[PDB]
Amino acid sequence: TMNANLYKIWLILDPRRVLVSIVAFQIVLGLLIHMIVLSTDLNWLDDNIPVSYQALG
Amino acid sequence: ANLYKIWLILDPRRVLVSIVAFQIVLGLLIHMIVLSTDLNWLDDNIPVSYQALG
Amino acid sequence: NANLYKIWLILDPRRVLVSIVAFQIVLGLLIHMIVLSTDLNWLDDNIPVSYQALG
Amino acid sequence: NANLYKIWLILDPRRVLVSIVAFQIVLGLLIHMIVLSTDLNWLDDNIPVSYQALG
Amino acid sequence: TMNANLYKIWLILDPRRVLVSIVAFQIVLGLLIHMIVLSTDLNWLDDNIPVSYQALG
Amino acid sequence: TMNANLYKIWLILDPRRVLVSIVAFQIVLGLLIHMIVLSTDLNWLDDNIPVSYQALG
Amino acid sequence: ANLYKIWLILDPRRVLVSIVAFQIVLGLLIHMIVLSTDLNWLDDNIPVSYQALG
Amino acid sequence: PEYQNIFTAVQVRAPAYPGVPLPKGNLPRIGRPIFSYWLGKIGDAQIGPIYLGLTGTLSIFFGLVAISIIGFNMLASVHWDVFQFLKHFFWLGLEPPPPQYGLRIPPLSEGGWWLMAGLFLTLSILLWWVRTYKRAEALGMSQHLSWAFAAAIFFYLVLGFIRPVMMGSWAKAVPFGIFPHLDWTAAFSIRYGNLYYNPFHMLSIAFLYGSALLFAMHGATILSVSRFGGDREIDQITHRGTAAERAALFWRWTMGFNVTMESIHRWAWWCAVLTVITAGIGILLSGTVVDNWYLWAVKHGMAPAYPEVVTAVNPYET
Amino acid sequence: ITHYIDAAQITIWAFWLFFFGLIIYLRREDKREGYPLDSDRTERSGGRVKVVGFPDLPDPKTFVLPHNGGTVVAPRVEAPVAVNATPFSPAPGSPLVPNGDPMLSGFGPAASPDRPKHCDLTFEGLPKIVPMRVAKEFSIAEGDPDPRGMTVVGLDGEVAGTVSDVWVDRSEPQIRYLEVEVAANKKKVLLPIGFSRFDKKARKVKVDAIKAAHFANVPTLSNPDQVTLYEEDKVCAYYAGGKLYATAERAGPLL
Amino acid sequence: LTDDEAKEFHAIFMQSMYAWFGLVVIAHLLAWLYRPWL
Amino acid sequence: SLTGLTDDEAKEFHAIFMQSMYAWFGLVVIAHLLAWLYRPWL
Amino acid sequence: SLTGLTDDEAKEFHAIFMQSMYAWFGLVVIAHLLAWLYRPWL
Amino acid sequence: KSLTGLTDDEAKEFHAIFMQSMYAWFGLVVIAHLLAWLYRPWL
Amino acid sequence: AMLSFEKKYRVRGGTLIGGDLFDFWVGPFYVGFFGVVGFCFTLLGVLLIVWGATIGPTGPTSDLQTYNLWRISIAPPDLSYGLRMAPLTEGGLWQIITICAAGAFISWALREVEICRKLGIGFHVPFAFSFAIGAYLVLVFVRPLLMGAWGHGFPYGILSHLDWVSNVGYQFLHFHYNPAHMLAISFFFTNCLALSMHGSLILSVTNPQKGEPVKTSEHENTFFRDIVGYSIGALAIHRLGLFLALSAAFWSAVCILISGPFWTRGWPEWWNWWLELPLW
Ligand SMILES: CCCCCCCCCCCCCCCCCC(=O)OC[C@H](COP(=O)([O-])OCC(O)COP(=O)([O-])OC[C@@H](COC(=O)CCCCCCCCCCCCCCCCC)OC(=O)CCCCCCCCCCCCCCCCC)OC(=O)CCCCCCCCCCCCCCCCC
Ligand code: BCL
Ligand code: BCL
Ligand code: BCL
Ligand code: BCL
Ligand SMILES: CC[C@H]1c2cc3[nH]c4c(c3C)C(=O)[C@H](C(=O)OC)c4c3nc(cc4[nH]c(cc(n2)[C@@H]1C)c(C(C)=O)c4C)[C@@H](C)[C@@H]3CCC(=O)OC/C=C(\C)CCC[C@H](C)CCC[C@H](C)CCCC(C)C
Ligand SMILES: COC(C)(C)C/C=C/C(C)=C/C=C/C(C)=C/C=C/C(C)=C/C=C\C=C(C)\C=C\C=C(C)\C=C\C=C(C)\C=C\CC(C)(C)OC
Ligand SMILES: [Ca+2]
Ligand SMILES: [Ca+2]
Ligand SMILES: [Ca+2]
Ligand SMILES: [Ca+2]
Ligand SMILES: [Ca+2]
Ligand SMILES: [Ca+2]
Ligand SMILES: [Ca+2]
Ligand SMILES: [Ca+2]
Ligand SMILES: [Fe+3]
Repeated sequence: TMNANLYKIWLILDPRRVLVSIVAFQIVLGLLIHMIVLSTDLNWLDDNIPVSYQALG
Repeated sequence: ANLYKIWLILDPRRVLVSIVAFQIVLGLLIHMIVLSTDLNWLDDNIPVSYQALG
Repeated sequence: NANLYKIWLILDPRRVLVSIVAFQIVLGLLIHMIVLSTDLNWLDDNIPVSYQALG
Repeated sequence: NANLYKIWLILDPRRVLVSIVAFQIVLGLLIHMIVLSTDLNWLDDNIPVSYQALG
Repeated sequence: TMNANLYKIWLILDPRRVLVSIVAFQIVLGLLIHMIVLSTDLNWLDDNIPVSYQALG
Repeated sequence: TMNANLYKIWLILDPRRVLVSIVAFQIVLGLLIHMIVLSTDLNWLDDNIPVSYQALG
Repeated sequence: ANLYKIWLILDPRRVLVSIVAFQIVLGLLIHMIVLSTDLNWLDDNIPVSYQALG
Repeated sequence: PEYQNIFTAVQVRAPAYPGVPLPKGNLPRIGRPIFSYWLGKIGDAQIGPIYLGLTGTLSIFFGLVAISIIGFNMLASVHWDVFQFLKHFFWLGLEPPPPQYGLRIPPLSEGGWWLMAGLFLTLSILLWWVRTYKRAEALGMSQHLSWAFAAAIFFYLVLGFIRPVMMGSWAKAVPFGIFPHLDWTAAFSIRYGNLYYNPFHMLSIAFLYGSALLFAMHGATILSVSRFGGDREIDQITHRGTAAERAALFWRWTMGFNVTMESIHRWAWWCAVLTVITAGIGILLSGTVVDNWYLWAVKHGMAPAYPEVVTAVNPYET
Repeated sequence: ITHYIDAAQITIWAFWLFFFGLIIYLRREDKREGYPLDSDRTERSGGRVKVVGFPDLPDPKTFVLPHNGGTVVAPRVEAPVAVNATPFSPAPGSPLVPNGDPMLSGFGPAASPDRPKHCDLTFEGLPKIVPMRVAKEFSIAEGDPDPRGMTVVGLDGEVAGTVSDVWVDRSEPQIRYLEVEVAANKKKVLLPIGFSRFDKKARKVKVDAIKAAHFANVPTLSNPDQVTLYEEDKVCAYYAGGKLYATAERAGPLL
Repeated sequence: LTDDEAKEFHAIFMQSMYAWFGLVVIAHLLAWLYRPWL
Repeated sequence: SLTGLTDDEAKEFHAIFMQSMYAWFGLVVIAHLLAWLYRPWL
Repeated sequence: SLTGLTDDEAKEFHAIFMQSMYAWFGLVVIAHLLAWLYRPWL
Repeated sequence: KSLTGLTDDEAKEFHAIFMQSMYAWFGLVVIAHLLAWLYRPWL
Repeated sequence: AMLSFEKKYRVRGGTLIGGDLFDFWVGPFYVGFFGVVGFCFTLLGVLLIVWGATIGPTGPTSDLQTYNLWRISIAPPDLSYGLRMAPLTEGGLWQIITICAAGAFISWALREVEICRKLGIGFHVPFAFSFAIGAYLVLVFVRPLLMGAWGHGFPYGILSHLDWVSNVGYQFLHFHYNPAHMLAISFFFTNCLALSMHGSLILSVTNPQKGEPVKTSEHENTFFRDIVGYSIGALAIHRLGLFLALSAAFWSAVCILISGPFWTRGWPEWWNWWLELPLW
């Protein structure tokens, strides 16, 4: 249910600064989520899957 | 009924940017608070613990 | 009082509103944190169950 | 006194109102915390029940 | 045993600043003395009178 | 499934300035990702593979 | 094919100095990384321990 | 490159300024002013003249007596041996009376000299306080310096006088000596269970750091706009110039807000003054109210907890 | 007996009350210049809405100037002053671009307020900042070179002129400006000490701020024997504009 | 603000505040039924 | 005369101020009665 | 007005604001339902 | 006389490229999580 | 919003990196290239600090995890990891946050350089801020590097880092005798005196006694000549204050840099070179 005049948001919010804000936030957010996930049981690098490489050698 | 007149007092642009900033901060805060607790869905070994496989 | 409306000739309506919103949001966060710091904590009470025990 | 009203000829009503409001909120927050640091504490008194035990 | 021309003090000291200062001084002194009294045997908040409410639960 | 007028982004962001920002971001991202991976079981420097060279001496 | 046009928009001289400064740091960085691992070639007592010769 | 306005490259000279005339009742100033070329590289080349009335004369006399009583006892403590006095100078001190004497005047041979040095330095400082007040009065200036000085005197008084009296013993005051007064500082923290956990110690640190923060900011800001006459803060305050405008915008653009040319000196004034206010309160509460700051911090829920990786059996329990 | 509340805890809370009151005091003092703020909310509100933040502005204080110089008030209503620039983009938060030749635009680092058209005074009431020709009691400190007769060079090493006199502070003795007789037009212009490096062995004053040819447009003094506050700021701002405007490379960026 | 403008703001401000207080009351009745604290 | 308000405006502001403050004090009294019934502290 | 918006402009922004806010709250309710179904916390 | 300087047509034009570009980004996000959910389901 | 005199200074250009791409303000803040970069480092670092608080030292379910403001602590790795990267949950989180902080700090200073370029002012403030950055980097980079492990860095916790300071200090028995530490403290103390002296004098001459006009430069010089027989001058007092504050920071860095890398015994025993001189 998007409003027909939602495009008018760019009459209030500046494109370049909005674009910069989105890119910056998402990079920070993507880096954060990876480091959150890595610091849990969901960790995909040290799970010795498919094999452990410090054990193998 | 005349609640629309709020935009004659408070700047619509300033309200919008404030809501977006507040909601993102509150949203991040609540995830972290819940994650500090028993409700944590990342470290609950549900559906299984993947480190116990290796 | 009947003339209580005249307070908005004394205090800026715009500023009062913004002050109420800011105060209330901070007060609401403060009260939750206080309650969560007490026996009343509803997040770590293992109710209805402990989900970490389920794993 | 009958002319005590003339105090609003010497003190700015706008400043006095805001100062009272600010003082009352701070006093209210301060007093609640003082009482929370005494035997009168009503949040962690396990009355009616301790919610961390019942769970 | 008061003077009749004592009212002339308000020709010397600013009455607005005197009243404001009195209000400030009285509010602070009141906070101080309560805490002084609180930190003595006269302490009325944590004295378990009429009862101890933590011992009640 | 791109937008055929995606090139118009260079009418909003200065193209020569974006190049410098991308290159230095990528160098710092590469540094971060190596460090992170080096902190894990996938570590290729301290894995004694093919051999441990400290045990040779 | 038009990659040389990069030097019409970025000043060649400071690109050079950035590269030189970057390379020297990276070179120091990589050695200190290598030295802090099993590949360390200074304290590996290869071909011999010169201290043990005492 | 550019001129940084750190050193005066070209000094000029004019006949020495005798000072703003003072009202009747002030004594004439004394001294023939001289010029130092090398002081003139970093600041004002004029040295002197000086004002010296009864207050400052009495102050200096008390202060010279106090300083000499200290030095005499230092020299006596290496048996007049001047070479050993120089060898051990940083270690020597004049020691407070033993605890057995309480607050009573102790014997000349065992603490009387400390109490006399403490009395007369204290009177010397109090008279110096009056001097700072009088010199401003004679110039028609407000009393900001003497108010800030009083805050420092407060802290000084708490360390050596107020707390020892409250604790009933001169033995709890500070010895006069370089390294000896450092011993006192460390021993005080040990005795009272780690001063890091004293919340007024924490505040005092915040304000001491803030003073260096604020003077670095302000010192650097003014030199960067001194090309616009920004060091002339009187006329920048009454008649805002581009110096004061550019300074505020540098900070507004950096951290989102800014002050004025006048009000930065209020921030600076309060930051410095609060350093010694909180320090006095912190010491005033130590021993008198709180005996172990760590356990006080434990009690109010502040002390960090760590995984146990070392631990020791208490032989007093066994 | 035992109590949770103790005097250390009471006192530290009392400090926070004092401290936050102090912070609001200080923030009020901070708003005696530059406020209320120029915003696009005040434009669209037709001036109904003044942007001042929190806390609000203090009641005005008065500065009484010596020698019957008048009264200064703070805060004060200041007339808007036109900006000699046009926006780089119409979007809020965009910089502006100086009109015309940037050196002469009075915009950016070339900008300055309109200070009073009178001379700062000594305690005794004389013009404070004056050339050594007028304050004949001044001399150069022994050991340092006399700048008079030194050659003034611009950022590109070209000869801009000769030092024709030295302007000193009579209240607190120091050089504040060098007087430069500009070769190109034979006008005498002030040069702030803040923009001057001495090369003593060469007897040259180096000015990195502007080119030799830029000296022709240093703002001129209405009266050659004194300098008004107004003229002091216009002079200093013109040199400062060169820091950003005097060459193309100075616009940036590095990369 | 004019006199008529102040009455209009006051009427809308009071209904809005009482409405906000209504949500506050509902939240506490829900909280009291789930976890009474006195 | 020193704050700007007229003598009538001060009588009118005082009247509303006193009724407002008495109303606030009334709320304060109600809360302390409720507090005394739930948890008498003297 | 204090915002510069006309009476008709405030009605228009209000309609889009309220429409967007209700939509956002609808997403919030859906998320708390899924979270309640997966891991009830009360 | 808009606040951003954009005309009405430009806002529409920017909005259409912005919406299309954001959906493509979110689409990649969905694919990443589908792959992640297939590889390592976390609920 | 802008200061009422600000608009005439908001000039285009003067960037070091970025040019027109990021050359804009966000409210009062100038952004620019180092504004964008610094914001990312900062938000990441802050959010990773909060995540470390969320999981605590041994997981979010343990009794050691806490959001108590004084007790939150994110700690560096064990010394056994040397100069390598530890696992995120074993100090690696601290290691990433440190790099964010350094990047956040250095980006802040370079942004300041761009602001100075816009305003045509001297570069003293970013230059002075570099001393604070250097001290942070001595603490987390140079000194750990010279001793061979990032774990010699201090932990990021409001009270826990005071425990670090305490235990590092007492490794040298009586840290008060560190000569660079004594010198640095003298600068810290002298700076505070000088700051109170400067603040007082400016406020006292611009706010004189009632009925008095604003006082003059002649009053300022006379006033301290009357008290101490010397006046340094209104320019030089700002020179002095910057020198004292920067000297305090520099000798701080020196005093911790020599504690471990260049001295391992008690600090009092260092003074035995003095005691053992063949004069006495
Ligand atoms: C045991 C002690 C041993 C001490 C030994 C000392 C030896 C010397 C002994 C002799 C002492 C003589 C004292 C002076 C004599 C008379 C001087 C004089 O000329 O008077 C006329 C003098 C001048 O008149 P004027 O017309 O104002 O002239 C001013 C000029 O025009 C120019 O004025 P201006 O425009 O610059 O303005 C002046 C300035 C005024 O500043 C000062 O002059 C004094 C500076 C303070 C110095 C003391 C430090 C205070 C420490 C407090 C922290 C303690 C912690 C606990 C907190 C408790 C408080 C709650 O304005 C401000 O800075 C405003 C300050 C606002 C205060 C903080 C704001 C918040 C207050 C609370 C807010 C509400 C709370 C709840 C809020 C809720 C919401 C958050 O009268 C004054 O108004 C100024 C008063 C200052 C003089 C007395 C106070 C300072 C001197 C004593 C300091 C002692 C320090 C020791 C502290 C101990 C620890 C607690
Ligand atoms: C078990 C867990 C899974 C896993 C689960 C997921 C999931 C689930 C997701 C990711 C996502 C990402 N993962 Mg992962 N991830 C794993 C392991 C890894 C590892 C690793 C070392 O192990 C790495 C390096 C990555 C890397 C990445 C990124 C490619 C991506 C986040 C990009 C981002 O935030 O952009 C920040 C965003 C922006 C900048 C905005 C969008 C950019 C658009 C395309 C256009 C911008 C161009 C603009 C003009 C210029 C930009 C340059 C600027 C100058 C800076 N994954 C493992 C195997 N990963 C996300 C993803 O792929 O997103 C689609 C995602 O949803
Ligand atoms: C068991 C507990 C559940 C859980 C319970 C909840 C609940 C309950 C809610 C969320 C919500 C959110 N969760 Mg969660 N969440 C879980 C796991 C995760 C994980 C993870 C790594 O495991 C991540 C990254 C997230 C991330 C998020 C966000 C997508 C969203 C908050 C956005 C916000 O702050 O808006 C602030 C920003 C704005 C208001 C800006 C304006 C709107 C813009 C234009 C759109 C932004 C994108 C939007 C959020 C689309 C996502 C909707 C999806 C249906 C989730 N969840 C677990 C599995 N999560 C909230 C949500 O979806 O709200 C609707 C919410 O209420
Ligand atoms: C047993 C204890 C209960 C509990 C007891 C209470 C009580 C009691 C109250 C709240 C209130 C609120 N709680 Mg709680 N709360 C619980 C758990 C949570 C959790 C969580 C992670 O578990 C969260 C995030 C919240 C969040 C919230 C907010 C939605 C709300 C306060 C917002 C505010 O301050 O507005 C300040 C903002 C403004 C004044 C802005 C202007 C108003 C605007 C127009 C309305 C905004 C949206 C509105 C708040 C939506 C919800 C009302 C519904 C009744 C839910 N609760 C637990 C389960 N909660 C308060 C509330 O709902 O008030 C009505 C309240 O009084
Ligand atoms: C045993 C101890 C009691 C207790 C003893 C008391 C006592 C006794 C009093 C309060 C008062 C208050 N308590 Mg309590 N309080 C308890 C538990 C709580 C808890 C909690 C999480 O447990 C909370 C959040 C509160 C909250 C509050 C506020 C509603 C109120 C202070 C407002 C104020 O400062 O005004 C400052 C703001 C202003 C002056 C602004 C102007 C007033 C405006 C116009 C009115 C705003 C709405 C008003 C606050 C509504 C409340 C009145 C009702 C009669 C309750 N109480 C426990 C159960 N509380 C006070 C009170 O009700 O005051 C009447 C009071 O005297
Ligand atoms: C060199 C002399 C002194 C000095 C000067 C100095 N500092 C300065 C400046 C100057 C000249 C600035 O221009 C600059 C400024 O803009 O001030 C307003 C700054 C500044 N000095 C600051 C702080 C400060 N300076 C300090 C010290 C000093 N600064 C000196 C002693 C200290 C001390 C002693 O501890 C601190 C607390 C800031 C107010 C500001 C720099 C602001 C900044 O860089 O912002 C970007 C970063 C953030 C907003 C937060 C980043 C968060 C990180 C990514 C994560 C956190 C990691 C951190 C290591 C955790 C620490 C945790 C525990 C220790 C609690
Ligand atoms: C031989 O030497 C000559 C004569 C040539 C001169 C040389 C002198 C030298 C070299 C002196 C060296 C001095 C040094 C190195 C001093 C170092 C001092 C330090 C570091 C002191 C630090 C702190 C001291 C403090 C804080 C002391 C405070 C003491 C107080 C406040 C004591 C007050 C006592 C009072 C008010 C006593 C009152 C007595 C009553 C009234 C109670 O009597 C009953
Ligand atoms: Ca794997
Ligand atoms: Ca899971
Ligand atoms: Ca629960
Ligand atoms: Ca209860
Ligand atoms: Ca009782
Ligand atoms: Ca390998
Ligand atoms: Ca080898
Ligand atoms: Ca001793
Ligand atoms: Fe200054």
